[PDB]
Amino acid sequence: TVFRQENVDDYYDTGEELGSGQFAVVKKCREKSTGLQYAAKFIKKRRTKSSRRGVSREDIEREVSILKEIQHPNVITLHEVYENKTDVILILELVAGGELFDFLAEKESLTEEEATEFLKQILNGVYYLHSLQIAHFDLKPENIMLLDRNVPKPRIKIIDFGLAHKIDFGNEFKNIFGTPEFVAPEIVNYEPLGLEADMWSIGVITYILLSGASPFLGDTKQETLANVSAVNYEFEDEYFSNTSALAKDFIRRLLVKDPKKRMTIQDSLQHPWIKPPQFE
Ligand SMILES: c1cnc(N2CCN(c3cc(-c4ccncc4)cnn3)CC2)nc1
Repeated sequence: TVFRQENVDDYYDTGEELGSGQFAVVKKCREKSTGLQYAAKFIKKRRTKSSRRGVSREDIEREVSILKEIQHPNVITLHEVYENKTDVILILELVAGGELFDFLAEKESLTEEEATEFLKQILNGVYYLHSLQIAHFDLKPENIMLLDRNVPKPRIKIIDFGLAHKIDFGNEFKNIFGTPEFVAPEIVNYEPLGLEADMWSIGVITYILLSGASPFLGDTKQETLANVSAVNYEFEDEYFSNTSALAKDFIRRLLVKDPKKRMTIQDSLQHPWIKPPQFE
């Protein structure tokens, strides 16, 4: 599949840089014909078939195909796609209130009510994705953006669909590996992956929201990965002594090694607490 090959600068003016991933740069932009503002994500293409730099065309096309499918309040959406010799340029919905990662660093830790207010929205977005058989595979606070960080109950959108895959057989078996602190044991062990890996990541995010601390983090990436595979985490009294047992129960039912025994997204919404790259 091919994308619009006119120069993106003929249609948009770019501004502030917002983020800078590995093979991607994100800049705020403005469409000339409407005045509306977006985030332009420039993804570097591979320069040869055998090249390690850049993103393969297969991987770019998959990300674009997934983004085109989605429309939900808690997920980023896609406005347009351009390309040239060096980059594919995704014109995405602008989410201007920064990352959940940076919001958390300012608060130290959240109350249970603040945590559930964020978590309910994350769960709603993942329920939508999993309903479409989309596994995100890279859920972490850096990939949760706030629409406006200066309101009592900030609204969020899930971003960064660069690892997302459609799971048409209940599992997939490709080269997929996200950030060590957040990956499930089946990722660490190179086993077939499905929608359950995202539920593990949600358990990690919940632990962090409540404590300010990362449950499996070691001093090196390999140590983190070993901790994940062994389910080597515990609720430290210093952080959790006054956290409700139901919050701990929710986390416990997500941080389960066997993916078949982990809570599904539907389970998580009925849980009583809720119910109303890898190498150094
Ligand atoms: C370490 C450090 N930062 C990160 N980020 C930074 C954020 N990133 C982004 C941001 C956007 C985006 C979309 C719409 N409006 C604003 C921004 C799109 N795509 N990627 C990726 C995750 N990850 C690890």
